[PDB]
Amino acid sequence: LYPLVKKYLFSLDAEDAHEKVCKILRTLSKSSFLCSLIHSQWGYKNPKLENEILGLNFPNPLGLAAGFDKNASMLRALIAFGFGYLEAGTLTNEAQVGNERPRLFRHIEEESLQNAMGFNNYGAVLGARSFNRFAPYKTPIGINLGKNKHIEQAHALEDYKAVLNQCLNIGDYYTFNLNKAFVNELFCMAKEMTHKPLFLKIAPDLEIDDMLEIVNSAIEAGAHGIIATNTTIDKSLVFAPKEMGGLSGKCLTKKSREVFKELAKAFFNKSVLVSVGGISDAKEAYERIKMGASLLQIYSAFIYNGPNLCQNILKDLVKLLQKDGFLSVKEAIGA
Ligand SMILES: Cc1cc2nc3c(=O)[nH]c(=O)nc-3n(C[C@H](O)[C@H](O)[C@H](O)COP(=O)(O)O)c2cc1C
Repeated sequence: LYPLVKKYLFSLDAEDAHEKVCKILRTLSKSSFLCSLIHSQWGYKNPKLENEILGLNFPNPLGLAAGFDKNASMLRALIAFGFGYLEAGTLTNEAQVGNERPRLFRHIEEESLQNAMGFNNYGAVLGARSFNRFAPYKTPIGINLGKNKHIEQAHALEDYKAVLNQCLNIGDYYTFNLNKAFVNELFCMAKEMTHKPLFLKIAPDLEIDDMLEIVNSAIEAGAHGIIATNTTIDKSLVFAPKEMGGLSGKCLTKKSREVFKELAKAFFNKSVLVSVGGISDAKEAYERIKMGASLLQIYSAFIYNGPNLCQNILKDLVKLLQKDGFLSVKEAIGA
C-alpha cells in the first residue's frame, strides 16, 4: 500500500525521498516486462480520452509536469503508471547543480510542496543519451529547456539555441520555461530550428495585463501553446516563508485556476492551452478542461496520491464526460 510508502518517505528529507524513488524508477525502466506489468495494474486506456493535438497523439490528457524527471532517465517507468504524456527537464545546455540544499519542503496537511530547486540537471548531452537509451516511448514526450544560471542576459538567447540544438533529435515538443521584447525572438529563433510544437510556460504571479502582453508576443512569434502555471510566491502563508521557494499542490489550485480563466479568455481560440497547478482529482481536472485546457499536468498530487493517481482521475473523468453528454474529451474542451 502506498500509505506505508508515504509514511516511510515522508519521514525522510523530501529530496532524499525523491532520489530513492528515482533510483527505483531508473531500475524498473531497464525492464520492459516490469514496465508492462506496472501498466497492467495502474494503466487506464479509454478512447474518450484520446486526442490528436499539434500532430501528436495524446491517449489521455493527463501529463507529468516538468521537474519530476529532470534528466529524461525514467520515462519508460513513468509512462507505465498511466500518464498521457511526460515533460522531461528542465534541461540546460551544460550540467548544473541548482540551488543550495535544502531546497524542497513538504506541507503535508495542505497536500502541497515548496521548492527552490533551480534547474539541477545533468545537461542536455547526457539528457539526450538517456532519452535515447530507451526510445521510442509509448506517449508523447516534451522537453523543457532552460537557460544556464550564469549565462549573461546578453548571450542568453544563444544559450536557448545551444540547449535546443542539443535536443533537436529527442522529444515531440519543446517547452521554454520563462520581457515581451525577448519572447518574440526566442520563438522566432526556435521556429527556424525545428518543426516540433513550441510551448511557453508562465509563472502564476504576473499581473494580468503584463501576462497578456507576454503571452501575445509568444503566439505572434509562432508559439503553439501556453503552459500555466509554474509555482507561486504570492500566498504569504505563515508556515511557508518566501525563502523556501514557490508553492505547488493544493495551495496553488485557486491562483492557477484564476490565471487560467484569464489565459483562456484571451487566447483559447488562438493557441493550445495546458493547465498546471494544484490538480489533484478528476473534478478539478474536468473544470480545467471545461475552462479551455486541451491538456493537463501534475507534479505534487503524484507525491500525495501515488501510482493510482492516473487511473483514479481518468476513470472519474470518463464518468464526468458521460454524465455531461460528451462522447469524448474533445467535446468537453469548450467554454
Ligand atoms: C520539486 C519541483 C521541481 C520542479 N521543477 C521544474 C522544472 O525543472 N521545470 C519546470 O518547468 N517546472 C518545474 N516544477 C513545476 C511543476 O512542473 C509545476 O509547474 C508545479 O509544480 C505546479 O504543478 P502542481 O501543483 O501539480 O505541482 C517543479 C516543481 C516541483 C515541486
